[PDB]
Amino acid sequence: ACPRPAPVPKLLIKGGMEVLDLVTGPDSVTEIEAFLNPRMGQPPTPESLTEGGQYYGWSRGINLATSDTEDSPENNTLPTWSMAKLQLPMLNEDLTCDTLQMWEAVSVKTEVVGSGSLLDVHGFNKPTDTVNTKGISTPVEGSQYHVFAVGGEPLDLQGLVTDARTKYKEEGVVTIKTITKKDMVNKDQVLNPISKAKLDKDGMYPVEIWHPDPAKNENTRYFGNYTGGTTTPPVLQFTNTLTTVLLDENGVGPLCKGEGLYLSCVDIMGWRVTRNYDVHHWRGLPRYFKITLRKRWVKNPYPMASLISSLFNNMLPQVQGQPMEGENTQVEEVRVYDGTEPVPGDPDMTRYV
Amino acid sequence: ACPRPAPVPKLLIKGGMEVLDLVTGPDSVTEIEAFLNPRMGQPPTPESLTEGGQYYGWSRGINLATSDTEDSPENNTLPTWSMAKLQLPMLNEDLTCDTLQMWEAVSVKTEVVGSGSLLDVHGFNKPTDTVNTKGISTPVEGSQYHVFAVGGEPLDLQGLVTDARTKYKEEGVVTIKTITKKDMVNKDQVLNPISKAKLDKDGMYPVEIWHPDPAKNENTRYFGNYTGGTTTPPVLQFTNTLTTVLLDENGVGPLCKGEGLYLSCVDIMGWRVTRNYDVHHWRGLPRYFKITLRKRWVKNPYPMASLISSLFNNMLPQVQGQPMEGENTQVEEVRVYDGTEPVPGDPDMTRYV
Amino acid sequence: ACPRPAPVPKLLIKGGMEVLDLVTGPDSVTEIEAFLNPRMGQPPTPESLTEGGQYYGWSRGINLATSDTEDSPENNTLPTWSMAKLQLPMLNEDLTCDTLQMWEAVSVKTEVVGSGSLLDVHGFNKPTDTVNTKGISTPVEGSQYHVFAVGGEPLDLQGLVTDARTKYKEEGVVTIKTITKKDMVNKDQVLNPISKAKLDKDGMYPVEIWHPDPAKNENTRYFGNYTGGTTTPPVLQFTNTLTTVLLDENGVGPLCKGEGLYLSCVDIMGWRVTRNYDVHHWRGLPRYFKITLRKRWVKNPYPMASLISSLFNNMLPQVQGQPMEGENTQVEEVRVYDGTEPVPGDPDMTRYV
Amino acid sequence: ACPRPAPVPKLLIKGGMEVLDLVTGPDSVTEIEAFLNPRMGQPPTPESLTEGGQYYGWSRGINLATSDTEDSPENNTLPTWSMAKLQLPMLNEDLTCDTLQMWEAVSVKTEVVGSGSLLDVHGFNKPTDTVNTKGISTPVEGSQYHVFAVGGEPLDLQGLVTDARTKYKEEGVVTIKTITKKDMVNKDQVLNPISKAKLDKDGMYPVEIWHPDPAKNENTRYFGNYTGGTTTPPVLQFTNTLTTVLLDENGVGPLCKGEGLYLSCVDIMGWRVTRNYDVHHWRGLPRYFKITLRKRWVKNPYPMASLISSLFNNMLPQVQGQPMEGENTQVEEVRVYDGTEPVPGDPDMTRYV
Amino acid sequence: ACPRPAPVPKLLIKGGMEVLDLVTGPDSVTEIEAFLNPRMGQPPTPESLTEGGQYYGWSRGINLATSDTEDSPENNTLPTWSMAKLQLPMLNEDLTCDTLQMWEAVSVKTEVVGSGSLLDVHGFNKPTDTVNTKGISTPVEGSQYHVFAVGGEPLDLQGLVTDARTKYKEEGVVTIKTITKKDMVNKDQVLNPISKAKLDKDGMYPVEIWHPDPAKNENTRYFGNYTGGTTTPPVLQFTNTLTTVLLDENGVGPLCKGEGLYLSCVDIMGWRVTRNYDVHHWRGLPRYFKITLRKRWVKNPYPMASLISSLFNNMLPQVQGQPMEGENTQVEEVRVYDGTEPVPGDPDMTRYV
Repeated sequence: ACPRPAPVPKLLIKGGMEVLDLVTGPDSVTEIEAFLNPRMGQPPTPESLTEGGQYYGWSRGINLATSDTEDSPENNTLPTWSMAKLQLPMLNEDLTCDTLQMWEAVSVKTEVVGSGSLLDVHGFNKPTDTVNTKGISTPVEGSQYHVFAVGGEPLDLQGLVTDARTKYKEEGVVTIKTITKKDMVNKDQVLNPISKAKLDKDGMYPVEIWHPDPAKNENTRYFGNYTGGTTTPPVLQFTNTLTTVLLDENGVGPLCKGEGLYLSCVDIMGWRVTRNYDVHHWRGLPRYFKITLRKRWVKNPYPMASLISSLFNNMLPQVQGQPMEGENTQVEEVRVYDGTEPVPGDPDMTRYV
Repeated sequence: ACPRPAPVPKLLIKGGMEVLDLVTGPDSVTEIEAFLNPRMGQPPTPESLTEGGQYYGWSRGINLATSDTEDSPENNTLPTWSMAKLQLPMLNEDLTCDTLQMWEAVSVKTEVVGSGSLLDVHGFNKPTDTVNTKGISTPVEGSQYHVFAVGGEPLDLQGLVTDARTKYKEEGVVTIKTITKKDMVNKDQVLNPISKAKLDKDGMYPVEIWHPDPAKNENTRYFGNYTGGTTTPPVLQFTNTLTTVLLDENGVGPLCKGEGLYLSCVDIMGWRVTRNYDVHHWRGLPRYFKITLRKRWVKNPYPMASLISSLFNNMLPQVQGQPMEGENTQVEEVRVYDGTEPVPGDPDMTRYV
Repeated sequence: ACPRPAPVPKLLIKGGMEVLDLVTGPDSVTEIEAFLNPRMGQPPTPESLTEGGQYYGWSRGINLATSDTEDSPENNTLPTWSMAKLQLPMLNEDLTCDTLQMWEAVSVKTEVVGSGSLLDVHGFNKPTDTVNTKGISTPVEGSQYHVFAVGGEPLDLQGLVTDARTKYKEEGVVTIKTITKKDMVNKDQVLNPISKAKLDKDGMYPVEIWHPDPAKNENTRYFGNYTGGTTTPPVLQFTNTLTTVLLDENGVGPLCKGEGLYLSCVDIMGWRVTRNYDVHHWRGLPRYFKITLRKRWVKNPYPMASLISSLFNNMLPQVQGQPMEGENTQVEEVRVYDGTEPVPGDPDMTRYV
Repeated sequence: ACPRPAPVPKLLIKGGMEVLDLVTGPDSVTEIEAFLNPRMGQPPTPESLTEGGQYYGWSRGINLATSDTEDSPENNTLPTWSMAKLQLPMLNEDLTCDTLQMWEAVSVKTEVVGSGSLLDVHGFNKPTDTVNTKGISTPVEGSQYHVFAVGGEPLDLQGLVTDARTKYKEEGVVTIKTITKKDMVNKDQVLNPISKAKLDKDGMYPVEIWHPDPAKNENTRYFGNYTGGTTTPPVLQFTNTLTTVLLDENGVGPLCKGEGLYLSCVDIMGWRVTRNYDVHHWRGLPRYFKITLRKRWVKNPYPMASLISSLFNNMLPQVQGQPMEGENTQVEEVRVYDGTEPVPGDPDMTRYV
Repeated sequence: ACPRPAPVPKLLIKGGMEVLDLVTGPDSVTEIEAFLNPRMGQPPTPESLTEGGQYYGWSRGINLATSDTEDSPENNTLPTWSMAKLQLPMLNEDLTCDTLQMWEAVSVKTEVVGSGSLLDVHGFNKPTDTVNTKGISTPVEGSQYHVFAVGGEPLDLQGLVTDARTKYKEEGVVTIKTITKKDMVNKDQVLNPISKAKLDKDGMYPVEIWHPDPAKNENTRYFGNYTGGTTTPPVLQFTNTLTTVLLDENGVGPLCKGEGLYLSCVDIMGWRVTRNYDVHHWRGLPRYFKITLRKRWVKNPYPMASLISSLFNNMLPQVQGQPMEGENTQVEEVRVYDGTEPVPGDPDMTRYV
């Protein structure tokens, strides 16, 4: 006799991360809304807007090379990767019949926030009438670079650079020399399979050195786009309604290793030009993530009965011995036999080219 | 024996908002056509086209900063948000079996009107042959910014700015300082979760400070796009035939809280340049909305038997006491028990990192 | 025993409009191919290519404003709307059981013709090497504006302008002052719901004043796009194979009121620059329409037994009396009762805000 | 017991056009791969690369008009249409039950070849540092124009021009004056329904005069796109995998009249600028077609028993007599009666406007 | 009683190419991840970053032509094609019932790596303020050219050039003169069906001479796009989630001839400009391929009982004799008869035009 409203998913509880401390069930869905600020040059710590003008959100400046051979980019001028790790609660286990529950990033709604800010055409930027210093304050223009990644483990990065003779500072930034303790080689200018790293720190990996690794990220979905030039107009489309599916060919999506969910981001909008000279502070805007996660039963990867193994590995000493791994390995050959075949003829035949 | 025309929806009555005073039924559909004018600088009140030339639809001018440290943007030069609230009639209630009827925005047909106006190449604008002051009057160019929102409650805004040392006037405009009574901090240049507001006024929230909040608007669908630059050609596509679906993942769409339907808009097309100097009045065009609404049975959110509660709250005094909420809350812990579990071991275990 | 060709629609007769004088049947389909020439400045009448060079297809020139306050655009420089009305034959009627047959525009294939003409880089236009007057004759560039509409009644236009102090000539052009006999107000610069008109004349409504009305055209499908700038390259895609569906949400499409089918068009490609000065004649190309129509049984809208009413209205005089309509109406209230409700309490309750 | 490979269409024979001399059957499919070279100015005949540098593939130059009134475009500077006709074999006929077999173009895979050639930045073109004549040789830029057509009969062209006072040479080129023996009128600058032609010659119809006729081509599918400007960067996308469907609304596609298949093409990429002056040779690239054809049973259009008619028409003389066709026709009225209707009232009623 | 995880494909073994030495089965799927470095000018061999600055990844420079007639492009300045061949293992054969197994490229995931590197605006490039040599180091801009191909045989190339009087070096590069031992003709500037080659070498075929052949590649899927200009901003979109289907109309995709899988690539991003002059080194980025292959049963193409034939061909001498093939062939006619037709009339009738 009464009207029936339409069925919608029932919201049990909402709030902060504390809400995740409620044991819900196997088919419960969790939506986490977070944001990442642009780690582009100036750090957030000196909150006083008088040191230089609080370039938080911008770089500190830019210094061209003094000659073809020595370049020092002055870390507070290099835009870097933003990252965060959301720590989710633990789930059920099934040690009897080896099986485990973990979080599974199902969808993401992402949005770059604050593009209207670039409609600020007053201010002390290089004017449009440079001969009379009037007109409007030139807005942000130039190269744009928008990458975001959602994963269950830190984003794998690959090292690739322009001029490999660049001398980056050796602290406060993670470069190729920091990972491979040697210098940078010419192969670092195209693709070196050894210039690999992970995005564990925030504000430390510059985006002009470290790019999302295409060969590696299998628990991570990353989306990026680049636009070059010096006066390229920025373009941003924000919307409440579009969502990205994080599922893969098998319909799984990023499983949160351990219990963490990693968000990586960089959103460079272009440059600002000052008035006395042509200093070219970068501009970056924050990114909003809304990740929709569910619970999935997976097969337990670790036979943590290997604790016994760990036992025999902590009590037994650390031996060096002679190389049995690497390139100078002294292992000649390893063969594995399982069944019984008919007697072969010449047993050593392969691809014959 | 007679031919049968095709069945179409039957139009009961059409006219103004007065038409909504007719009790129609549960499956009646209502289409409301309205428009919003650009609140870009000059207000509509001085209708005389002689004060400065009636910049209604344009800004009053633009004033660059006098130095890096003091910026005063002179409110009549800041494009702001346009908003309107259409008041719909009341619907049925079901106090016996708690249930209520409210309006539900199902679709919207929106269109920016007057793009052909920008084909006016006569007039006293900066000519294309600046050395002989001939050619054509330079048309509107520059940064474009098109946002529109349809919701059941006012659009939630988030504060984000360029230079945070800007000194906006303290009346006739709503800035971040107006909402958070303190000054603007460096965090206001990237993302401060406290610089939140709502779009209740019209012509008061500048679009260079206030952006659609991605974390908040759940009864509101907003669509925006930005294009930077100084000479970027405007691009507009108007059409009679395209319509936007306002339904969400559950197939609901914006429910009109109370009975109001909120339309928010900003459509900046670029700048005009004057002749004697390079003054850079903004340009904005009106937006036409056609919202298609139906009636939906929902579950009554308020147990307005809480009127009794309101009773005990109006008679009982207003106490201050000691803080039990906030950050200096003196509440140590709150526990909720409902059922009976087996006796746990250590009852305090969480995500272990 | 014979091979069977595939069934295709059978062409009864083809030719000119005379062909429509053949009574075909209820499920016959008619395809009409027509074209509209650009009404952009110079009229077609002085066919001699010696007056100024026969700018037919171009404007006559351009004259910037002499000051901020007086602008006279010299009608032969304003691009205007092109329109045509194709008169279709009468159809059957069903006066016994009130029902009528009318034409129904089902599809349209449209195409702007002559874009290759803009590959004419010889000629006396402003050269690309302006210091030596060599290179190529600068081709057509600038703002483009492409609108076309197919309807059963004339296209409804809405008035919107740039500077409202512009003094358009009072004959040979239809402006806002022509429709509303007063001058233009500041509201005419954003949106005035009274600056409405219809596209009945051809070459008389300038496209910088009159835009397709979004609130009105319900028997008309219009499609437009605008591109600003001063040197924006034109872009045109012509094709034999694409067709636009004119049906609406109910699957009807434009019904031809009376028996006419109205085609409206404007296709501005940009400007040409002359050599001695920077005169900026517009350029426009013709548009080809191929409209596919069928017959539809509709419900007869007019109870032309109201001829009797018309009787009593032609014999009875024209009275003025006191205002019963308008804003100064002397009608206090009108109530309509049809059935019998239970006795209400307070009968005057509405939306309570 | 053996594995079964997947079924694919069986290739009977491949080679040149000679292969088509094999009577295959009714459901055989034929794929023909051909190419068309750009007929842009310089003809292919003087193969020596010393006359001027062998501009084959480019124009010979460009000559601006000497005044507003006399323009002579010097035929070897006008890009023209490329066309070819592939002659297919004859098929079966069914004179007993009137029916005929003809070829039917079902799909096309087309591709512009040689876009990488425009990466040649060495050479004697206008440098990028014009004050020191260094940098790179400016690559091809400017207006691009890409049209291709596949049909069963020659492509129908419509005449449309810029300035109609242009004096084209009267041999080696087909202009509007060549088809209509009179001069060009102002109507030739917008749309003259009499400036019609067909694409029978190759390298003779300039693309700045002759455009694909939208009203005519019904056995031809044409696709074109134009991009204006003077420095517009070329854009080309070549791919092995995309194919265009040539079928129409009835699912037929171009039937090869007689037995020929007509390919029409023009691919202009922009200009090259020389060094001593700003001569602006055009650039064009070849186009590759891969047309997929099948056989279709159609109804025989000609009752070639009309050979008897042709008999009585070759023996009987050629009379002039008085005009019975045209505009001065002396035929007053023609009426056709077939059945018997009830006696009408006024028999002369039409569309009453 | 236990939860069931979702079924996913089971990974037998992963590692290097050695992993392919495991006989898996008929429905096993193999995913190979590889990369190709840009072969753009400077070779990889002089690894010392002191010769000129290690332009590995860039060209060595650029030298304009000294006159219209002599051009020498200095091989280390020409971007060339990158290629690789992955050698896969041998599969099963079915000599009894003629049938063979071969690898079949089913999908590809490709990505250009290192676009963020172009955000390096420090360094010794031409500054943006050229009058004060300040601002930023101009980033990579200009013509972009992105082609990639996946096939079972080497990519077939077609020769097409700009100026055919260019004198390329006769070693270290493969030009049209290298393949056709004669010089280049004017036909080489549009399309010569004899200027064909194959991509067997890497870093030897310049992309300004050799383009993917549209008539030839049937076991190869290639995708390319070109963007001209001198300051065109680069645009790159990298993503983890998109994959290209290599299957064709029959649903087969590239079959690996022999056992090799050929990857071809070129990714030019634009130029870098130096400071003292306007030298214009190219820029190229590596490409990552992830090819997904399966096994397919095909029909054995070679009747290698033709070994017997090969027998009679190695023992029998090499005769010259008189031409029986070519253009001066002395074979008059070859006829093939198989069945018995009714006696024809005139047996020599063909397409009659």
